[PDB]
Amino acid sequence: PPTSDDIFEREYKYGAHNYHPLPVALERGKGIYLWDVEGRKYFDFLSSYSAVNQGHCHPKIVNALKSQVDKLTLTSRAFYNNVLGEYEEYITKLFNYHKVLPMNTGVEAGETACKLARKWGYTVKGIQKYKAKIVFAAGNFWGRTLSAISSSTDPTSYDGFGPFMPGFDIIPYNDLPALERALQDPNVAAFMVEPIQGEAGVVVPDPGYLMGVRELCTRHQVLFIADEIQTGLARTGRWLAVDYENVRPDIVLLGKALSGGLYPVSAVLCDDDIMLTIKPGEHGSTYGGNPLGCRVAIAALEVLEEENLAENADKLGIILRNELMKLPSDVVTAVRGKGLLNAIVIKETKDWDAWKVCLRLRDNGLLAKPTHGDIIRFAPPLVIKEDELRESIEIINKTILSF
Amino acid sequence: PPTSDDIFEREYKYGAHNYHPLPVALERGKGIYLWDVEGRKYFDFLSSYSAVNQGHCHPKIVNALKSQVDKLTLTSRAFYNNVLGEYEEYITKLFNYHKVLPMNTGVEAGETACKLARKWGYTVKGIQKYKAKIVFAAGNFWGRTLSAISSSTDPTSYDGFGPFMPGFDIIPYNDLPALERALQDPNVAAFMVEPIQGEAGVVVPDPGYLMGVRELCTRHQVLFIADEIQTGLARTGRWLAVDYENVRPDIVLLGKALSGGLYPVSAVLCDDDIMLTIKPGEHGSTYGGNPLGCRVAIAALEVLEEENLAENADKLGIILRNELMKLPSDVVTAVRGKGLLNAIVIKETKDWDAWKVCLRLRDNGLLAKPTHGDIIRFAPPLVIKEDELRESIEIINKTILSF
Ligand SMILES: Cc1[nH+]cc(COP(=O)(O)O)c(C[NH2+][C@H]2C[C@@H](C(=O)[O-])C[C@H]2C=O)c1[O-]
Ligand SMILES: Cc1[nH+]cc(COP(=O)(O)O)c(C[NH2+][C@H]2C[C@@H](C(=O)[O-])C[C@H]2C=O)c1[O-]
Repeated sequence: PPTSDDIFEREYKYGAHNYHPLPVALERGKGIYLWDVEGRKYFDFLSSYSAVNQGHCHPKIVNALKSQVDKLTLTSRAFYNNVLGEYEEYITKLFNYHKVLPMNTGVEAGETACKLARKWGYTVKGIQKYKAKIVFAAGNFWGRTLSAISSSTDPTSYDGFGPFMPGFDIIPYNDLPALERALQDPNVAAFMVEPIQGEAGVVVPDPGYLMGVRELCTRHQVLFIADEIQTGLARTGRWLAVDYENVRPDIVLLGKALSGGLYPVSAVLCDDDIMLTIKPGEHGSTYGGNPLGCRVAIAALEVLEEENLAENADKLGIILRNELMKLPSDVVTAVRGKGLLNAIVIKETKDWDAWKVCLRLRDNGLLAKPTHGDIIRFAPPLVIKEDELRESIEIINKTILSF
Repeated sequence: PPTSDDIFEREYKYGAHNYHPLPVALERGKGIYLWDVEGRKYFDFLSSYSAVNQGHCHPKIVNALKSQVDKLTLTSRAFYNNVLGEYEEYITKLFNYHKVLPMNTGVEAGETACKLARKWGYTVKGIQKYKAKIVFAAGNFWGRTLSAISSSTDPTSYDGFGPFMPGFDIIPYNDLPALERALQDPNVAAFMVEPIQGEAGVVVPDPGYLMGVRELCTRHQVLFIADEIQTGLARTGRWLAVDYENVRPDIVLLGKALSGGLYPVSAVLCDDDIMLTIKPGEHGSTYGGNPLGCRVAIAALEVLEEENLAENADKLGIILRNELMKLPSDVVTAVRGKGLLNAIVIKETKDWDAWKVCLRLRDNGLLAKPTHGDIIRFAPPLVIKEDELRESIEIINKTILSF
């Protein structure tokens, strides 16, 4: 029966050192709760960066996976499977776009959007071959490929990682005058932006930012790519975070909770005039659109809809933020978020930091992760109930006030 | 009860047109066989580009997936799960490298290898920041990211897809004098190469090519990255295709059959002096190393070992190629491959092509895919038996000789 310490040391030996995780070794998860190898129980306040919006191992999603794995799991796209088309019709009708392109990981959805933007740039907009530019916001995080780190302003992402992808320009987040300036160049094909920046520390832009982005993109014939990989699927209290301002992006990226954490599924949504710039043989993925992922994804979306999780995230979010704001201003300097995507900023000294807070939260039965040594994310599954939420808030209060 | 035609038309409407698949709509798979929605039974001679080496829905691998999905599926790498370390110890000991870095898709494993090569280049070799070059072989295929298409010589991969990643140089495959010439530049960090090129049409290099590559890489202080995503895990009749020449690459990429097609799992293997150039916070993936994928991967490897599939692939491969060589030289111009990774080249006219052959193979109960209009791949699951193989060969003979 391996201990928590055994688990840590074994990984140190045989695995890459590309992470420094919070020292907790989990073996079971159900709904809002996680259990470690010692049998200790925890509130999950990370939800695997929104991948388990439905709670850990939601029985509807598990039943879909169990049913389909006995039938067929992977043919490759060399042939048709019977599930993919059913999934495609369902998701396209739900989000109201003509088409979906299926992939596996969030970064793959991002790479696909970049490819679409360029191909649309050259074939429709009329940009001269390989002059196409994509604009990004500072603080952006969309993954770990050579392309994705090329748009990052985080030195931990890019430093040491070889020459960078050309054609990627960076402007400040939440800055309409900067976007307006950037879009004067007719060689800009697109702007990719997160409606709230997750990894940057739940950076919520000013009211009107999303409608301003939509207006500028349309005016200058530029694609608006919304990365809703973390913000989508009910986490902020709507189907999409862009719904708060009734904004329709050209391209929508989804991932994470698209499978309830059971399978790496991601999706790129857009209309025919953009989607069909990519011809047969010009893009894909071995596992993209496989029948098992598709069955899981259908069930995952059905859960979000059936259980009205968006409404729940909105209602409980307000409660969470209001209670967090009662913590002393000397210790917690800001509270931010929408729905159940939230964070606090702590008054870090050399004595005390976000890591130390998260260690004590763990000791008191709640799992959260810091994102810069002063930021702590609070993001439980959307299936959490009010009494469960208030019990969690009591843990958070006990912990913060115990210093 | 949707028909095959319904399935095709539904995808045409709601899905991207990034594929033109063989018109067959599958709903069930078990071992070597696939069933379409009409109930027709087929030999799978593609094996999802080697992802289902173990056969479709292998019960040992399915049982691992079913057992673990009830426990825990995804925590993210913000915390530890109990499975990952067990998987890491197992795979590292099996292939005899210090460490593994887990990812999901084949292209992600490739991106990771490129990142390692660059970081090792700058930090160990002493290359000036962002002068690091990676060399690739013409005909290479490692995925569909902006980086991956940047090394491709296939216009269908790269054309229309925006400016390219700098620092990627291309030489002819199976060409030691060319490698020797390329490696004169001290800014080369690595050479990435497939031991047999899969997507290029099962291009088998000359005997001694792999040992020559190893010798040149060592001499010029350059990393040898072997992409065994398709060739690895028993498909060619050894654990790794590089085993045929007793060659130890610096970095080994694995994917596909690493999960038996049940889950997108991929792996990057290397020793500490390379692996540890990447520090905590500098690389990762949401789903990489999740407990469900790990349980599946352990079971998938155990199958390959337990059932001696490598030995089986070697024995049956010889039989397959010898029988294929009996087809008239006027109609089939070449037979090539190792183990159960094989292909034929047909004497394409304007009357007749690889697509037409694969349509008739399907009609006669065997599923294969063409790769250039003159090349047809023959790659059944490694669990196939001799009598099953000979029955398949009879289908292939009937089809070819029916024109
Ligand atoms: C908005 C958005 N867009 C694309 C992606 C790429 O998604 P993916 O990882 O599936 O490629 C992500 C993933 N965010 C992660 C990755 C992670 C790790 O441990 O690697 C830390 C974490 C916190 O933000 C994302 O938030
Ligand atoms: C040696 C090697 N190295 C890396 C990868 C990337 O793997 P991945 O797709 O998981 O990113 C592959 C995948 N080969 C595929 C992809 C495919 C599709 O339909 O996309 C057609 C097919 C035929 O070769 C590979 O053979």
